Amino acid sequence: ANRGLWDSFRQSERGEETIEERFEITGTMRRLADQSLPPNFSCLENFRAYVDGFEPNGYIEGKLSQMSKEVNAKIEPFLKTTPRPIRLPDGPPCFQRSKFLLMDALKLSIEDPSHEGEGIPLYDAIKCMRTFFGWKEPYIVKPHEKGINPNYLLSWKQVLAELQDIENEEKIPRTKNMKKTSQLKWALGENMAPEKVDFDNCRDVSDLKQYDSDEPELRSLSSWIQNEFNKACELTDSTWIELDEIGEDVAPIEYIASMRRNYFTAEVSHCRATEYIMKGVYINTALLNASCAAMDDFQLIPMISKCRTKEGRRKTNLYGFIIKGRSHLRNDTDVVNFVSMEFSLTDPRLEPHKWEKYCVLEIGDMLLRSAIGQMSRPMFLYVRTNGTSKIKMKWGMEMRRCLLQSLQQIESMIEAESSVKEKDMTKEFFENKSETWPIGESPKGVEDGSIGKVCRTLLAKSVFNSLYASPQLEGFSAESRKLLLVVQALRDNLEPGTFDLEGLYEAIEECLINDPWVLLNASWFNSFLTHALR
Amino acid sequence: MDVNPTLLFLKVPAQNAISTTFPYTGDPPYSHGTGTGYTMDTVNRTHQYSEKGKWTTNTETGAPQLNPIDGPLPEDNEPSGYAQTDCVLEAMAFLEESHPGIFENSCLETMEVVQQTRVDRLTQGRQTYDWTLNRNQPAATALANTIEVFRSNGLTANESGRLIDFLKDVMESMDKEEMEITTHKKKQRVNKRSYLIRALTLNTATPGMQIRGFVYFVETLARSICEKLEQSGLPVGGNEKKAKLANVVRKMMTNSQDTELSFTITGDNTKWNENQNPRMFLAMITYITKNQPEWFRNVLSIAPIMFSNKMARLGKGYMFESKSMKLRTQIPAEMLASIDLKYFNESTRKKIEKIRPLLIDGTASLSPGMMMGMFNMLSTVLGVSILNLGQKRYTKTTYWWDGLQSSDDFALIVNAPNHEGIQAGVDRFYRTCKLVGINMSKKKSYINRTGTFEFTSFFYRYGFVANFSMELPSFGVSGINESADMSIGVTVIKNNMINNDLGPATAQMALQLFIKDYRYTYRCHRGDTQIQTRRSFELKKLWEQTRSKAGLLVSDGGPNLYNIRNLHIPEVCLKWELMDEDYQGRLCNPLNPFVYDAVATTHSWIPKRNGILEDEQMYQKCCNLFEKFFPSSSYRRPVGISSMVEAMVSRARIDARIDFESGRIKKEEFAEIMKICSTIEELRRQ
Amino acid sequence: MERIKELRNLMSQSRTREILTKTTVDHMAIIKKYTSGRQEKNPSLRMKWMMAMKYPITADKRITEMVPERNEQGQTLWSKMRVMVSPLAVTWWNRNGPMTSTVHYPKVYKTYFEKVERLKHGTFGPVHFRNQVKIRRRVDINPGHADLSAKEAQDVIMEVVFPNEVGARILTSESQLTITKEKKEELQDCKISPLMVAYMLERELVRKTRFLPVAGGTSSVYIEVLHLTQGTCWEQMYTPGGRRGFLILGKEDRRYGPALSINELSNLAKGEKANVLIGQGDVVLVMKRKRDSSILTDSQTATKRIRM
Amino acid sequence: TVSSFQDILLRMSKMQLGSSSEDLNGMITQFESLKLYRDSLGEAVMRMGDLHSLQNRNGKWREQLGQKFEEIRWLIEEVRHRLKTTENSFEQITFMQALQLLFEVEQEIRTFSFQLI
Amino acid sequence: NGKWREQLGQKFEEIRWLIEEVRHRLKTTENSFEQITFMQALQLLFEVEQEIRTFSFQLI
Repeated sequence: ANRGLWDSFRQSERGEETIEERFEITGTMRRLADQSLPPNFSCLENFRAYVDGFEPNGYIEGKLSQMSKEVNAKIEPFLKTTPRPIRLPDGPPCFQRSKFLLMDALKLSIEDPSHEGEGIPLYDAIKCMRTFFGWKEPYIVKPHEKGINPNYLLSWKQVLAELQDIENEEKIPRTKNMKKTSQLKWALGENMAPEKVDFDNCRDVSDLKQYDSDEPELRSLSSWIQNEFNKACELTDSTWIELDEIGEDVAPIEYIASMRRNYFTAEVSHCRATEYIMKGVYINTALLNASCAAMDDFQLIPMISKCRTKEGRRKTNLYGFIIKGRSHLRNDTDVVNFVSMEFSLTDPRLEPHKWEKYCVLEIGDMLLRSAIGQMSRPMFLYVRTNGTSKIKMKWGMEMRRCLLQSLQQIESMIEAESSVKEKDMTKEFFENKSETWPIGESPKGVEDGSIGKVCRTLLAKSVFNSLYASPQLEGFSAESRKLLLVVQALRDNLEPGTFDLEGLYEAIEECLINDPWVLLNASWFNSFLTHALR
Repeated sequence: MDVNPTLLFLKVPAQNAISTTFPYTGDPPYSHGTGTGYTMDTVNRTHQYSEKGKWTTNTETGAPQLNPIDGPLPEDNEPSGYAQTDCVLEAMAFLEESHPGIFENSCLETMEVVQQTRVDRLTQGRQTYDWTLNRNQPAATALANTIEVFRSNGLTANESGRLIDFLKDVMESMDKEEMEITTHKKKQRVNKRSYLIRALTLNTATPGMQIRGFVYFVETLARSICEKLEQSGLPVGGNEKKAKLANVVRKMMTNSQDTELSFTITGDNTKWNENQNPRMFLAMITYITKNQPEWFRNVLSIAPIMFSNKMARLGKGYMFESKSMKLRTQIPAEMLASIDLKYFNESTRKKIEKIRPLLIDGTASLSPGMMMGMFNMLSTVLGVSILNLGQKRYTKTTYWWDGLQSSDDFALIVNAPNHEGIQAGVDRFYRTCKLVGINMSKKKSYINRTGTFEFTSFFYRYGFVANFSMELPSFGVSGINESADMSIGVTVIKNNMINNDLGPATAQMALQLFIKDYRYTYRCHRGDTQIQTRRSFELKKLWEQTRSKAGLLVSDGGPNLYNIRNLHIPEVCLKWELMDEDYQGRLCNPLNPFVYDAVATTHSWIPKRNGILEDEQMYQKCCNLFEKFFPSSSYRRPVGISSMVEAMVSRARIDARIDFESGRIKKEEFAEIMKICSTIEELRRQ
Repeated sequence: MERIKELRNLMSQSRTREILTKTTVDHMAIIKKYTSGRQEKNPSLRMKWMMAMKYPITADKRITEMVPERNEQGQTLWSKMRVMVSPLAVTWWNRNGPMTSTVHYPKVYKTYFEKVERLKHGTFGPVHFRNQVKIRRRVDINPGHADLSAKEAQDVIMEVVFPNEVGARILTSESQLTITKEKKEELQDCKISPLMVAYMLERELVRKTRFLPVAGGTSSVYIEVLHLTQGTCWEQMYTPGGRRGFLILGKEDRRYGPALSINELSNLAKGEKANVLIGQGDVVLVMKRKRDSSILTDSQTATKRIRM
Repeated sequence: TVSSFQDILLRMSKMQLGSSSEDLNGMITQFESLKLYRDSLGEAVMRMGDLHSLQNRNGKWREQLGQKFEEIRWLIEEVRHRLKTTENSFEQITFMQALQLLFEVEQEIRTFSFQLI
Repeated sequence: NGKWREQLGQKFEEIRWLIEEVRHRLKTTENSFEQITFMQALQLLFEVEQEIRTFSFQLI
């Protein structure tokens, strides 16, 4: 019994004999079984006998012989003149849809905090606000063309007044709850909630539609997404990331790994994509905590990041504010609404089509100390209504896997080449300064760069993939991977071929509806195709 | 300069930087499954692919069924589910001929698995559809509810603790004229046909509870067969797959008397699930089990019979709205068979119009096809036979082929003296596959000379077989305590290095990120740091009073000594020989009030935790009460012949008498314990 | 006292009585699995939220007599509503607290302590970059103990850790394994935990094997450093460096007194008979022996009775 | 020896230019590493460590500790008695300051001696 | 002075392995240029090994 044999042994004595097992159909299952056979049979026993008395004579050959010749798989060759550019859709230009704006943001620094100062974000935001003079009377310079703009003006004024009115309190609060006002109620959509009843009473009503089953609009490609990507690959004057330590190294392979990761970290430490990563992590964590803590209040949440300066001083930065609605989240799909306010120095009237979901105000003037003398430039504010998720919060809280992925890609490229030339090629990648890689385009032709540039480019690509997730990206990636493999096979002198080339294309275009990142990727693929076979 | 990373491929080959194409590092935050919209499309399409079959009406359920077997041969290149019994049987016979003794050893190895399995096996897996509540529940709850309902109606045969008895009782249940369901006190009645329908429905697909036990044995037998074939790459994973890809290319490139050509193909199959048919599975099972005892045949043949006549649940329904009164409502699918079609749009209208004949009690009938997943290792076996048919002795011509084939992805290599032979071989393979019920996707396949191909995200260049089929680790905190998280993290990193292809440089940065997260979560920073938390004063005092600062754990102020070479060693054993005597005595003191290769320590604490059955935790109480009498039950399974109450009472009496004799406790409570035991014995007499 | 009064009211309810009366000891592990299947509600976030609260962990009542309520800073270390305590209490204990000798630790965790000795006293060689093919063999990750099979390792563990719950076999044989005597002599007054000791002994004494794609050494020493030696396109060279005779007459009798315990068979006599609880519940009548009853050639001598 | 290094390196480079072998490249890398290690070892050879300062005056320096302790509490008791006896204010403040100074300096000396041994 | 004592360990193994590899390559070649190169190699290896051993003995 210690092994698992006592039960079968005990259930095997039928009086004075021994029976191994018993199992019968005997009933409804018999009738169900008799109806699960090929059409020329009636009983299971006859089918079993026919299967038992089977010998293969000539069946497959005869069936193949009596089959039509229209069923075939003919190969058509893939030549240098075969491929054609992918077709992109046409229509009105596309617009911005990120959670926080990237290229057009400025900061209000508290500069150095005391090294022992660890405090509440509200007072850090207030101290950052105090160091600025130059507010004016706000007014609208670009309307939302959908909604009421005076509500936006009143919301900004109320935020400023409620931030100033802290001093009328006996005790200092830890968090700020906004008053439930008409304009804030309109902005957060607290009075457009449909009411739910049973179908029986509303059977005879009229003007009832199924749902928002409408064909998506088609939009073309603009020139601002390329500008954003260009700016995202540059270097800054801060650090934005400091990693911990590990033990000392002994084995040679540890030395090689340490040198690889040290070069990579030194090259990608000061990039702007790291700032985007930190911004996303902080904002999402704060907003999730506020949603879980306060459930029936209009809470004010600041936008804050931290970094280390060139000289070695800690700094704190402020980007704007977020006002949260009501958060009663039972599952991971429920949506919480909010409104966002951000500072900027970019004039909205140069590219009005980029900002289609925004209302822009003018709030003050800024003094610039650059070069000789002092000059003043206007300051603006961007306001918008949005509501994200509970899952996408967790998605935003994990953005260091982009760093992990970039390091893995670089290491894989090194390791692939280390196997053909059977030596160690990590020194020939980084230390050598005469190596150049094609990573750009210009009216003159194809340009070149250094290893740090390709590292930062890969990191930026990973970050932008994280920030613009959609199924179109998946479909395009798969189909483009297939086409790229076929083109490489052609370039390697291996005489490739295809069975149906029109269908692959048709899939590529049908996965190209509306998103700007996907359209930029398609344009990049077309530009690659025009050079790889010419 | 305008920067785009795609032009990096003009200098680096595609296979060297193919990892730049995959965009994600995890599961994206959106869903594409959809509800009732896609199920109707699936049903309509799988019925479209086999229109020319034979229509019949069920005599035990009352549902239409379609039989496409032995239908007309196809005339175009569109997918067609018209298979022939003769071809399948001949392919199986030739597979048996090529590898003599492959079908008997599997049956003998599977019989002992069948005859010894226990009932606990059904509690492992994902969520399972529950017929007693018309929802989804974890496996344990579903099994418990099914047992409760079964015992309520006189079907008590699973008390033997054997899976086969549970299956016998399920078959007996399926042959009754009345069923009763009591909910905690409603008491609903279900007739024969309604219960039969509810015992054949599939979710939108996890199975039911009356069908998993039969699927398990079939999967076991299929795995046993697949383990003995070299053309199957499914059960293996890792370096074994790399060896499998290397061996076929080595075999086909012997280049003896080199006057012959070689070509390879990367291919996919279109509409895999909705072109299979359970009848061919039944035929395969029947052929496999020749010259075997009859009960084994019945047990292995039960499941395809149930699949051959199954019901598909639609979903939750539709949501409507009004643009004037600010109103919204939900339409269940149970009343979808009779509502007027003026409300819906064009697509939904035609969908509903086409789906109406196949609708019974909110579920549609779907005989011809496999829903989703399931029977993977049997479809692989069916696929491997066509590859086996490519030997010289069976083609009887100049060309011949071989390859390896997974559940849905395949690679094939063809050899011929000229181009015409290669074309003829490809055509014959295509036609033979279409003869059995497998369709090849033309728009997702290409052909080139041998030297480069792909198989399930395993990219093969001239000698390098880099793979990208798995994702990166989590490098986060598990959430048990401050002694179990370190071991889990380092073990995960080590296992990913060993099994997958995680590089050495990436492991170090993963360790760095894990340490950062650990320190932030548990508020344990180094003693010589300016970060202020609630735990800083104690850490600084301990740091100041300590002589050897390299022997303190990371949990309390110490630095980390981990690197690649010592990821397999526990932390305490690693730092043992560098810490002070008093620190050792305090830390490893087995009388603490507080208490994957970890030592006990004072850091292993526990945090604060926050119908059918009247109480759902009734077995657990009886279980936990047992170890208080027999502490060894937590280490190994007990063995005995008596009941639980006998052992408990006997041990209690013995312990009470020994305690009284030793004088540890006075005489007052001895009589009380004796009378309580006598009362328990009296209540047991009923 | 508490356990018997908890058992008393379980049989009061009719539904639990059927379970307690219709279930054999052999089927306890079968019903143990019917617990639940849904708990993973993002454990990392839960732990992060729980560490923010004060008093997040639990301890026994006697902590209030060993740890002061406040420290020199003036911070609360525990609160009264098992009681609730804070991590500061654990740090305080590690800083100030009673000390005990740790001489038994290197004998309970020696399988871990040999690994560090192997790693420290080892030497390294060069690294080669090339391509190689890996094949599969049978590898042993736990070497086990020589002259001991998997059948008697469990017996040894049960005798050492749980002397009162051995039954039938081990209790009727006439022998005594040597290793049992030393294990029982050394671990005379260790108070770590029965379960931890049992797991560690099982890990030390029991051999278990698996399948691995090894391209180098085969011995158990080379398997534990498999993540340091091999790679996708490189290889690193490294050398490690370095109980009397009894019989069952039947079930319990009411004419020979109450049942006894296994550890109280020491007194006994020269052939009396008494009933005892052996294993996990069985009570049987036993008696001392008068002959040898060995397994010598006498079994084969029966062949004279056949083939005349 | 160095001349042998560069000559043999050039010879292997020429040999490898005409044919590629795994071992050839391996020995090339190993020879480069060995030459660098020899150069660094020779750079350490013509400098050594500073053993001259490692054998400085240390003998009696270990024994004047007891001599100083001999006169520590003697002078502290002398100052105590003189402070008790005296009657000016100048002398009183001077002796109080001296007592403080000796307390601090003797504690410093004891701590330094305890740390070093 | 602790790090050098552990590089010394790895240098001896490198020298030994390269000695056997070059000896085998010498045994398996049939071109006078290669044997001249390998003669020069073996001489250099013997000299450098002796010097490293002497320096290692001096360090302790």
